[PDB]
Amino acid sequence: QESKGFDYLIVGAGFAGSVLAERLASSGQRVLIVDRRPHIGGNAYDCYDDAGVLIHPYGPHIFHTNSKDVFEYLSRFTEWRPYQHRVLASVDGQLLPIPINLDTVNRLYGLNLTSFQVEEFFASVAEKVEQVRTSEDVVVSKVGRDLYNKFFRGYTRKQWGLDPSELDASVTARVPTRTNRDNRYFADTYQAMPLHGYTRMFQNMLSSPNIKVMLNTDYREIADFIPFQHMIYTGPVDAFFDFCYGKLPYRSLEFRHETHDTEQLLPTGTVNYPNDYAYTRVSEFKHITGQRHHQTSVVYEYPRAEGDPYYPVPRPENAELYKKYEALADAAQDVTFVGRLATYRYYNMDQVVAQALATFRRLQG
Amino acid sequence: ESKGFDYLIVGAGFAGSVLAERLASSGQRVLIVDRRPHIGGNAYDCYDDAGVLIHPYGPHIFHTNSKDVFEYLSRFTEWRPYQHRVLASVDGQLLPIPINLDTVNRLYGLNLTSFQVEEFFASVAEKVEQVRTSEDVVVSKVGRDLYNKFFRGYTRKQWGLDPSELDASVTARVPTRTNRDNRYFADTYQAMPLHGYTRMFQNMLSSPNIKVMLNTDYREIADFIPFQHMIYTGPVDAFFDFCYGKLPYRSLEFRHETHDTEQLLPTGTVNYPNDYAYTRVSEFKHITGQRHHQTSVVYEYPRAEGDPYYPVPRPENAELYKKYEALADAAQDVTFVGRLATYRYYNMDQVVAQALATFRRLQG
Ligand SMILES: Cc1cc2nc3c(=O)[nH]c(=O)nc-3n(C[C@H](O)[C@H](O)[C@H](O)COP(=O)(O)OP(=O)(O)OC[C@H]3O[C@@H](n4cnc5c(N)ncnc54)[C@H](O)[C@@H]3O)c2cc1C
Ligand SMILES: Cc1cc2nc3c(=O)[nH]c(=O)nc-3n(C[C@H](O)[C@H](O)[C@H](O)COP(=O)(O)OP(=O)(O)OC[C@H]3O[C@@H](n4cnc5c(N)ncnc54)[C@H](O)[C@@H]3O)c2cc1C
Ligand SMILES: O=c1ccn([C@@H]2O[C@H](COP(=O)(O)OP(=O)(O)O)[C@@H](O)[C@H]2O)c(=O)[nH]1
Ligand SMILES: OC[C@@H](O)[C@H](O)[C@@H](O)CO
Repeated sequence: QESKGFDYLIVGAGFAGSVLAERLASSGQRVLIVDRRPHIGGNAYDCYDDAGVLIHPYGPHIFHTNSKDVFEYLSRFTEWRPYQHRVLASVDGQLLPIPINLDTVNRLYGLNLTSFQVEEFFASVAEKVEQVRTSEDVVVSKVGRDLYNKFFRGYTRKQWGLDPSELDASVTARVPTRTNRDNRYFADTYQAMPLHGYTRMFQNMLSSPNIKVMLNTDYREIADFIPFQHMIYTGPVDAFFDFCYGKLPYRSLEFRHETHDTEQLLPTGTVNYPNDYAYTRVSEFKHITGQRHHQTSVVYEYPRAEGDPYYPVPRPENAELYKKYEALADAAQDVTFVGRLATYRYYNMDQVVAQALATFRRLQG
Repeated sequence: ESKGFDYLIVGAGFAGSVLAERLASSGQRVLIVDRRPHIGGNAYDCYDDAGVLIHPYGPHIFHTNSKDVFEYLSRFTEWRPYQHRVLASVDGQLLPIPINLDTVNRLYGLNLTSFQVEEFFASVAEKVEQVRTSEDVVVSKVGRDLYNKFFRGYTRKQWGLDPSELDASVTARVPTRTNRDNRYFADTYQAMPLHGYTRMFQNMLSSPNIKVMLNTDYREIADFIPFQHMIYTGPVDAFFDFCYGKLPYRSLEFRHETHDTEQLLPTGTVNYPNDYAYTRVSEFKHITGQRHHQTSVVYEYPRAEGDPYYPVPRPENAELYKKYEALADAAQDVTFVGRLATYRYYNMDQVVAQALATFRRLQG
């Protein structure tokens, strides 16, 4: 009776949205992809700054996956610059590797333990657990309270506004503790940055004539009058349902960007600050991108309880609230929910990509 | 909450973007649309594979004599002062163009003063009764030899027509000088948007009343997007499905290159009237002021096929355009604005003025 219009209206041009727009469009669907922001990319958006330095406006995005499927998929849209991110935490005035490893321990205390001895060292400080439900429990019961306190407690209190004990184990479990001497932030098979940035990658992803891209646009601003047959939604679950069950908490961030007139400011990709400063970490994009430049650009991150949602807050009382919403989302007939914000999952880029690719299969089936 | 738009603007170049900003500031609801995946239309600039700030559709040098236009654009961008300089490759030399005192002195091995090069120009000019073509314009000012060395081959190369087959308004665009002024433009306001056109454009479209749709031909969505008025900045002939035949526009192919050196050319653009397939090379860093270890240049090759860039001004074409101009003047809720829409050889600043004036009309 009324126009059929687009087969899909996708809300959010992040990895979640863009992947599905590419997949759907290649199968011949007509797609409108909208984002409240004036650009594509979601968080992973990158751009050149006032000084001509390629940066990440929303904090550093380092690509990493163990999934051949995901890596070969994204390779359809970008070439790679091999890169393995390394993070140093500022503790006791030293820059020490994080995740904690054999060197972290020897350097901090002045030991000369072997990998074999550090296993035993942990075993002798480890608290015994027992439950193993919280973020405190994962660390403490592997490396004991002193290391927990110097590396995790403060940082976590600062990033989440919550003590490690008030967070699900899944949070701090994301950072392993090692007895070897690996100083890499990630141990995944494929670690590489999109050669020319993420944005270039998104552009190729969204290039299909079957995809129309609409920026500076809340879907609600067009959904009353633009015809569409199905919606893939990728923003926060709560807002889509009017906060009917109340605000699902999402941690946010302020970013302070700065340019310095020197080639290198930091000894590595990111320096973390668990025990000092308003900020949690500083990053220097050139280590990440490989860009040569007479100057250098860095971003300082400030955890904010308010503002654009960036992280779900995994804990039992948020997981309970999310179920209220998951139930509504599932029941919603012509709407598919996918991505970090829309499914309330602490997902990495590769993971969202894999989730979106799984969804596309579901839709096709 | 909203139920549609007041304006559907086809084209996110200067023409449409200016109108979008003015309309929206006056509280109108605006959906701007481009076939391309990016705004800025023709002036769109971006960073290449090497991190050099370039112009994918040919160097765009901003210059205006209009205090009004310049102050308008100033709300959206800061400026890097820059007065573009072109050098023409003639007889194995790099000579200033516009032809000036120094072009003439260095070419012929002369030592004329400014007062003398006027008599020299008068002494070789060919008097034409009435000045009709691009040949007449050049020849009645500097003579048949300079015309040949600097205009004929270049023109034949650029347009695929002799300057004799082109309206006078084409070569008249390039002043002939008795002074030693070596700028391509003598305009009052000469500067580039500090951080590039695209960043300027982004500000321009930033209002909440502006919805931006890319990768989209208007025809794909006009049947189901509610809008009052349409502003169209595409090609006129195409809008009327080519009913009277193709309106001829001239096109361009761009070959971009990056070199491992800080500077490849002695100025921003070198023109080749008499040599090579390309009409010109430009070095972007000259224009943007960017600092960089390497450098990116672009060679422009004239093409008869491709995206429309130039209208071909001449009697048979102005006549074909009147036919289309008629249909557009009839078009009820369509305003035609822009270099393509109105088939005019307009500069960036000139299109900005066209748009501001259209906004004033559209408002009273
Ligand atoms: C600071 C930071 C650093 C990170 N670093 C890494 C890293 O190093 N490695 C890694 O793998 N992952 C990293 N991530 C996570 C990564 O960004 C996510 O996995 C990714 O964002 C998932 O993409 P998405 O599509 O699910 O969500 P998003 O990128 O958040 O996209 C959702 C989009 O939908 C839009 N939207 C929401 N509501 C509406 C609506 N009302 N109307 C229109 N548009 C709407 C939003 O503007 C947003 O752009 C990082 C995240 C942050 C915040
Ligand atoms: C190579 C070159 C160099 C130039 N150098 C200078 C210079 O140095 N100084 C100067 O002042 N001027 C210069 N100009 C002129 C300048 O580019 C134009 O004056 C200016 O772009 C006019 O803006 P516009 O909006 O009218 O046209 P455009 O910028 O061409 O915008 C038209 C847009 O509408 C879109 N469109 C058309 N049809 C449709 C449709 N069917 N559906 C959706 N979208 C559509 C097109 O994709 C295009 O992006 C140059 C032009 C060229 C080609
Ligand atoms: O130096 C650190 C880094 C990690 N974390 C904890 O580990 C969690 C996961 O951090 P990760 O870097 O894996 O996720 P990200 O914050 O980068 O998105 C953090 O939120 C912190 O609670 C920490 O305590 N100290
Ligand atoms: O005003 C003098 C110069 O022309 C400048 O524009 C500099 O080159 C800036 O980079």
